[PDB]
Amino acid sequence: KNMVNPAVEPSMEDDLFAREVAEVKQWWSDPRWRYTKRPFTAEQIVSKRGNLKIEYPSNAQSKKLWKILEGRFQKRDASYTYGCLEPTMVTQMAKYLDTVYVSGWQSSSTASSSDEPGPDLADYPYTTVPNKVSHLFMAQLFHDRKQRHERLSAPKSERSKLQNIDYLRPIIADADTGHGGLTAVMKLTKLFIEKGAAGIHIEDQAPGTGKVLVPISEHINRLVAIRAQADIMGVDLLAIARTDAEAATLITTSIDPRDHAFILGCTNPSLQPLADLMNTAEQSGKIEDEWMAKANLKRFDDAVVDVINVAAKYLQAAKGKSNREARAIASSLGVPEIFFDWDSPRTREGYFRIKGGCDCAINRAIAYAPYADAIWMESKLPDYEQAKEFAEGVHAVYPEQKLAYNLSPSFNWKTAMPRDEQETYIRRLAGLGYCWQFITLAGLHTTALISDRFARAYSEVGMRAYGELVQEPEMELGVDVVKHQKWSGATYVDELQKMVT
Amino acid sequence: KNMVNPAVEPSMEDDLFAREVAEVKQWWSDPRWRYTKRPFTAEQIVSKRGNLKIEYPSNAQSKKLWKILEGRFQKRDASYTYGCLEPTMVTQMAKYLDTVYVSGWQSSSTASSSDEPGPDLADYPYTTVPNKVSHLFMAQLFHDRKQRHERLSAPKSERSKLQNIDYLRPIIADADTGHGGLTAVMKLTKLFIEKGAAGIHIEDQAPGTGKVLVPISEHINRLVAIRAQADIMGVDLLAIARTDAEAATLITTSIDPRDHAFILGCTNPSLQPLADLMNTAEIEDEWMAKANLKRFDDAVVDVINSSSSIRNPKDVAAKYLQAAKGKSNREARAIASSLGVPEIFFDWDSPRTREGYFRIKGGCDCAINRAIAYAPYADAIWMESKLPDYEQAKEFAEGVHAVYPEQKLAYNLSPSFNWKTAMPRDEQETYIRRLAGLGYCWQFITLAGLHTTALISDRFARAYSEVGMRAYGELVQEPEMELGVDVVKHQKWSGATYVDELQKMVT
Amino acid sequence: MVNPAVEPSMEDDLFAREVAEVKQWWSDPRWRYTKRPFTAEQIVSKRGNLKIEYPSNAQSKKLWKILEGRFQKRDASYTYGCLEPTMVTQMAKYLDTVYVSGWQSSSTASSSDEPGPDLADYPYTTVPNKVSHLFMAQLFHDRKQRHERLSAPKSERSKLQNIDYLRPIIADADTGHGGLTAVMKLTKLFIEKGAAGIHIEDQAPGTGKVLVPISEHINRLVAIRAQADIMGVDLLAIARTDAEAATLITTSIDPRDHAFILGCTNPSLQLKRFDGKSNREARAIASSLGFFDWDSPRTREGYFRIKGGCDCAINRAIAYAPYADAIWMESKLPDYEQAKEFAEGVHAVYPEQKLAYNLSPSFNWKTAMPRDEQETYIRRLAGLGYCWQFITLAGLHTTALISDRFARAYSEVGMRAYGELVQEPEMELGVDVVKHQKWSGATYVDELQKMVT
Amino acid sequence: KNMVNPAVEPSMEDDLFAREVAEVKQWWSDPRWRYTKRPFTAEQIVSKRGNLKIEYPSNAQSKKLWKILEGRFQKRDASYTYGCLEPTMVTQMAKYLDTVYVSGWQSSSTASSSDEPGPDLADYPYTTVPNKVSHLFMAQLFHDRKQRHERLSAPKSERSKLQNIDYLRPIIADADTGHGGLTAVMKLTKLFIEKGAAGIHIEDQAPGTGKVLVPISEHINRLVAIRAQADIMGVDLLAIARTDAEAATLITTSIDPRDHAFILGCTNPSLQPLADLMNTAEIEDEWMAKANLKRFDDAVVDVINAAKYLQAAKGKSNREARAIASSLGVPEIFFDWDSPRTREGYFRIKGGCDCAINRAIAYAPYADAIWMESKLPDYEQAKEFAEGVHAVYPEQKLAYNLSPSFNWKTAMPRDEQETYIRRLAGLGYCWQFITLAGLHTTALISDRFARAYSEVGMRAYGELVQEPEMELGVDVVKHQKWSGATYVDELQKMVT
Ligand SMILES: [Mg+2]
Ligand SMILES: [Mg+2]
Ligand SMILES: [Mg+2]
Ligand SMILES: [Mg+2]
Repeated sequence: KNMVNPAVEPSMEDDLFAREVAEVKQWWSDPRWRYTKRPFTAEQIVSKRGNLKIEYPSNAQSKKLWKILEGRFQKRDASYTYGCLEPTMVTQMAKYLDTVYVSGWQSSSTASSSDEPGPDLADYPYTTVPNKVSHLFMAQLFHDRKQRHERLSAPKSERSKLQNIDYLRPIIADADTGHGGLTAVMKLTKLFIEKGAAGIHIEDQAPGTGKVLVPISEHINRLVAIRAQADIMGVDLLAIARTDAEAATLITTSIDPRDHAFILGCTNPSLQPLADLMNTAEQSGKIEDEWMAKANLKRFDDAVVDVINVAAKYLQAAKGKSNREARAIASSLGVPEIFFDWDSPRTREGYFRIKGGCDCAINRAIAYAPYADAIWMESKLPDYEQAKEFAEGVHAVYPEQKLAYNLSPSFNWKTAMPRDEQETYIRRLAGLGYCWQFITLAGLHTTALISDRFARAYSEVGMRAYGELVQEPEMELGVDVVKHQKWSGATYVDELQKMVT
Repeated sequence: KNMVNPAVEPSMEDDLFAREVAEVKQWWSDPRWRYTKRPFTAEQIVSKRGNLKIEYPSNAQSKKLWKILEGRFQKRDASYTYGCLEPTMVTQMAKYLDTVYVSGWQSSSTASSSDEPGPDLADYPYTTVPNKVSHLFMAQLFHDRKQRHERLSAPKSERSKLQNIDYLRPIIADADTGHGGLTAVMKLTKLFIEKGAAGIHIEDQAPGTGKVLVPISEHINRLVAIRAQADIMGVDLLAIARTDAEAATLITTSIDPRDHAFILGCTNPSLQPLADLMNTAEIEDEWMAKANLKRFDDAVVDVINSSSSIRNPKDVAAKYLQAAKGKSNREARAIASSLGVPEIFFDWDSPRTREGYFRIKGGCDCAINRAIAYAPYADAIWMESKLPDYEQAKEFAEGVHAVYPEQKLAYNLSPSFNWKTAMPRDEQETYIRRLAGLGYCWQFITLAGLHTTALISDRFARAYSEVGMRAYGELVQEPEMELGVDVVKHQKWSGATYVDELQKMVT
Repeated sequence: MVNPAVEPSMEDDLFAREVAEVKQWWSDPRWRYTKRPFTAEQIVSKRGNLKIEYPSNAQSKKLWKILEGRFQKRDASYTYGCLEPTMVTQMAKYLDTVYVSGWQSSSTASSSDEPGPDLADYPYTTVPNKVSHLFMAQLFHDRKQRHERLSAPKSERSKLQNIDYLRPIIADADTGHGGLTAVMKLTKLFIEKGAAGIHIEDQAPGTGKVLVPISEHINRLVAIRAQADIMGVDLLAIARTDAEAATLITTSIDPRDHAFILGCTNPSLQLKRFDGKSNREARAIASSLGFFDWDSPRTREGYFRIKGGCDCAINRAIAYAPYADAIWMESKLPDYEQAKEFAEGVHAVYPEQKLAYNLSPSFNWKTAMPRDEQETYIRRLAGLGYCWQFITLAGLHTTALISDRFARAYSEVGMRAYGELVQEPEMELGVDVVKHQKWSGATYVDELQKMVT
Repeated sequence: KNMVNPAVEPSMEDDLFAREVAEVKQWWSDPRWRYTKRPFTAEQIVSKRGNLKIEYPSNAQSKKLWKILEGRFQKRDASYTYGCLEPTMVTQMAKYLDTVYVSGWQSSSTASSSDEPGPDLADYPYTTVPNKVSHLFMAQLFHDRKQRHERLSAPKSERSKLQNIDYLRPIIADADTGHGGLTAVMKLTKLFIEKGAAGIHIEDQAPGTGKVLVPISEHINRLVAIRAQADIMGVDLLAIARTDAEAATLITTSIDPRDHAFILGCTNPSLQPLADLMNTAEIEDEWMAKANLKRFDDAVVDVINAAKYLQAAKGKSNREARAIASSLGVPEIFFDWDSPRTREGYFRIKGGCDCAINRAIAYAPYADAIWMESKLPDYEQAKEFAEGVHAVYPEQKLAYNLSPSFNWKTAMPRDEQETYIRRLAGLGYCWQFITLAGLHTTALISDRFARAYSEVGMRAYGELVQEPEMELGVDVVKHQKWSGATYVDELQKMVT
């Protein structure tokens, strides 16, 4: 029994736990957390920790990101970036952009852990996006080492002629829906932190599925689970809440009364259930359209008003209320019993119909804000006014809440906006409190564009194409990579080699 | 015990082996192998096989590539491609180029299996390059399914308005020096075949090391291990042999008589070994000068022209050269001695480095001797060059073709070259066709993928940092739309419709 | 250098040839119990222009041939969850199938190396990667042994081992790890890594076990088959139902679940089943002949209350059968008569449906049974039609036993423990691993190198 | 231009450098480094570093390991363990053993990163063994967490009925050769540190290749390359030097003077170079006999036929040793090293005890622990090996591989088996390990149980597995709790 020992002596267990809860409570008092709500205590967090404290460089980048985005919000400016594929691209973005985005969409088509690509359905294995974050972070880390060495090796007077690129640009990545239940969310979060992420975003859709939402309660839990995992690991990982309620058409359950005001119901008492009808149509293929119309689906508020045609007094009192207390309000104002069934128009998967929109999205963001360092509302157009509506809507309740914007390529920016305004779109939005903006898929498109250009030219005229469209433009622009050996770290590793010999 | 069974019943083992050995024999009679030397039997091969025979899509692509390269060589045309970084890129390449190249260099800086990058030393883990091959090949396969579906879902009258891309462009990949001994070479070759490589290339350098060479014997075994493993897995993998002898300055050992003509020696009988001196000094370029290093033949001829007499110096010299061409040092020594040439002082041990490497004077003639040595064990050959010299490229081809006239060649359109300062634009354009006439039937820009991606990224982010969203519309989205880039309607391109018709089929 | 991949003039004829081939395939005996809700034409539409053949298919064919002859004789193949290659080379001598456990994987083989209880929150690359691990090892030791046997003279061969290492593998696909697209991606991985058959549960991912409706778990079972078709393989699909012990269900939308959904019966407040008909059809039946509420006792998550048990599980197994090559119902205890009721309930509609059984280690086999009945338990269940049986966690438990046993003894008496507790018994049993170089393939690779030089 | 900035302002670069180089020199003075030669300067090391400082759990386990082995050696005791395979095993070992070993041999047969198995030639991808380290180490961190939670979730008055296992047992693993050049070594060392390793060992073999040695200078370089990598990430990683000299017959080159005493030469002036011969013919064993190969010092004695020679010639560079003879009036000795070279180019060598000791001594200043690969449980040889290195460096930790292949039932009486580890620990062998123990234990139960289960079914699971597991108090028999079910449902409840 020479090698048997306890792992923490029982005479110190209680006394170390105290010492640690005092450190966590004192950590939680830092202004980093002044907008953050934790429905758990330091005691429950520390009692899940083990005896070996791990420190992550993720944390340092979270902090770096937090400093950046606050000066961004306080000055009503914006950091903006785009969706990076791979280390060559990240080394060039670092010269001009202070954040890095890692897209799940680009990852679905370029970076799945199983190599099986496809559309953006978050059906890649969930190591995918974190593994891409590491791919970039380890390349950032490396080029930092390479450059530092080149600088410090030369005389101070001479360093003015050398490049001084900030490669350590903090990374924000897509956690999708969280890839499962709340045990998966914490595990996913754990990978993002182990792999270098400075912040992640998570969205209120259902996984495995118009878009289908989860109840607000389910998404809050997610946001808490992320925070619960960063606490425990001791890190300042930004968490970002995305709502897909603007164009969502379905919801999994009707159990959260915050969601009631938007759930659509059939107002036709003669109609049987849709699912009953669709199944018991046993003989047929490729009728749902008419059950829909003949059911005259409405929000309950609209259904109440339409019966009335008191209305105004109804809307004022009913705002935010469950279905039961909205019926009750109405019939207390002399309104007949309205027929409102929201089971009947359920899909054959069991899902509920919803009418989303900008109002449903403000509701969800405000619900999510105590648990989210930043928010965004996916939208169908790059319309500045809708953006101001949403932002004033959220800032009515929480005027310090940071916001984030997706400058999407799913938009046709020629037929959506004049050139003079494309130029001003980030600056204006920043004025509303969108301190972080990003183009999800630029990496994909830039790459597809020059590969199409060059492979064509190269096919037609050969090595003329490499000189004219690649190697000579590189020179004139001063792109470091044209001197590829020096860029790859050949001089850095040569000095390592000699230091050892 | 009614779950206990043999594997094959002992009464059928000898028979199954005879059938297989027959199949391998018939297979090796295919014209594919008409230039192929196999220093092993079919029985030896089959004895290494198991009871479950596996079939690889790699094989399909190797067969597809072989037929392509055969057509090019005979017409003296060329297939040319470049080093592909990623699936997005590979989907664009597939439109215009019939092959794909996967680079060790690009992989070292963008694709190590450990995510740790660095200069091209082949010190990434050896899963690195095959994993990139699976990366591209699995995307090629997907985009094939997507497009076959969209096409077949439309009626014949409407299919000509639809893209019809060959996404299955065969992949050629870097295997470096094989990453260790012959067993790793076999293990490496096995990963490549499992992940979809049509062909692989391997260099005559020494791993872990002014390039250092391995002896000809050692590199020939690499090339044989490859073939011995493709045989076994029953596939038709192309094995490309690359020699770095044109620029190399060093070699691991002096044991191969085919390298004895290029190995350098000291001709100064007074000097102490360079290693003994360097150790005792705890210069070096100083010892070298006083060492007066030379290939043995030149050392022998310089003795002939310094030795009155020897009354017939030009006739002794000439005769020695013709007789010693391709001979060991020992055999060369005897011949000169048989000719009345005084004993020559020649020490090739004394200039060894502190690592124990021998010096060597490479260059084109050494590269030629190496390629001729590798040729029967290689489906294609190349010689690394220091600049795009057409003439040296022609001297190298003619040297190989003097002995093996039908030996396919490969050329590296290196971006380590300065193409503005090597060649006018009009001659830039003809270069690949010129090289194709000499039988360089496969050509490739190794790092084009890295540089194209670097260039769009440096100029799009700069603009983006400058004029925001106008940059994206100016530089990216509008040009995509004008050029008709399929990726620009990116949901369709990713297969949004293919997967939708997949889940509707199931529900 | 620009070519089209399939000329337009050959597209239709090639599509035609291929649809005819799939139909001639589906007319094979292997598919005589199998319901496909889609056509060959649809399936080919989802294929590309390069056919890939998989070793998986040979193993699926081997497994079918195995279980057919076992079911026809009311016999049984039985195995256990294998952890790891050393173990699989030892199993291969006495057991003809191999099981790969999600439970064992969650605790020892997750792709992220982060362990935890069996909640299927590991990356879905986890279990198919464990199939490859064992399979790649199987194919090796097969090549090693074939060389040794064929290197020797037939006279001396009977004195050599002759193990079937290619023992067909069955693996846990849990719930599918997502919606149907993920199921097909997951199914695609197993077929590529070498699975002979996979199994999949009617639980809900992310979650008193909670159920999915019958229709959702049929789709899982069709997505699987549809991915095997397309890839051209004969993957065996095992449907598992956790109904005997389930208490919740995600939605009420399916009419086949109505017969078991528990409703409230105190009008005062804000539990019993109603009684194969729907509820609207059930009420209409009762008032064609002369109060029931299930939205109230919903959980805070929106789940419906339900009453499981053999009745609920016979309902579900009969729904899945046309879509499944084998059925099993996970039980709380190893109860013969319960196993007789289940088999009888299913065979009363599908006499021919193969069955599977979990000889659970979650059980207490000393308490629940005597040693004589222990020896016959498998044999008896085989009479019922359970043709494939397995101990999920035997691998985990054997490894933990000998490890605790040996690490302890080795800590007390050094190398005496290694000689006494390991080496000496290894030789008395004639364990091939004791000659470790040879076992590892040292002679195989040696001859490989010698053949190259 | 609102997003561009330099990463370190030029005005702070010189100051930050100076302060970090200050931290390294302070760090290098710790007692931990008192035996350690560093052929490079703090300035050279920090010049390779980046701007972002990274802390590794490896470091903590390095420091735990060192503190364990320091005590073992002063006390002339030993830590022992064996080659662990997988997390189920490591949670069981943790109860009774204080270190964990990760084997290349086991990993080649059970854990390659490509899933392609094979005999120990270190020809798997070099991600293989660091990946196994992580496999085990992430398992240790979880069970540590799970058990801390169980214990803290219980009143103090009740904890003594609960387990208290040290799952954070420091891991030592196999770096083989380094898997190539020195850049490969640093990259491989870099992985081990990122993945959890407390220590690693590396060998003087040539990769890709009787055994073939590298020259002494080359392996020293490997060691320095490990330590430099560790000194960049700022970790106390243990570096173990293994020599394979005692059974080695080949070496790659003769360029290193310290190897000269063991390289065999030809003593026959009548013979042509072996390779010259073998080639013309395309007989070796005949040549090897007729060449009469001896190490230089023996061919010199035979010529004399002396004591003053062997006294002066020890560890000298042949060109020196030859002149040593020339000074003592000794005729021209005919020795040729290059003749007996193999067809691959390798030199012949005669290893054995005196070679391993010579190499061990040359490695020690770069090695936190030394060991000589042994094929045989000979106590007397362990003594001679130890006493030799201890003549020069008496405080060198040593390590020892306990043979799994040898027949222990006959090698030694039972009682001497019981004492073997203790007897070696008295020589300085403070860390000891059976490499393949994990493989054999798994192979023993699997054969044993699979047969019984094929024969008597479920009876065999109760009789040979479930009942003994209960009677022994194996925490795994309650598998749900052991997996950490209670730890995770408490996690979830904390959230919701
Ligand atoms: Mg996404
Ligand atoms: Mg390379
Ligand atoms: Mg499971
Ligand atoms: Mg090893």
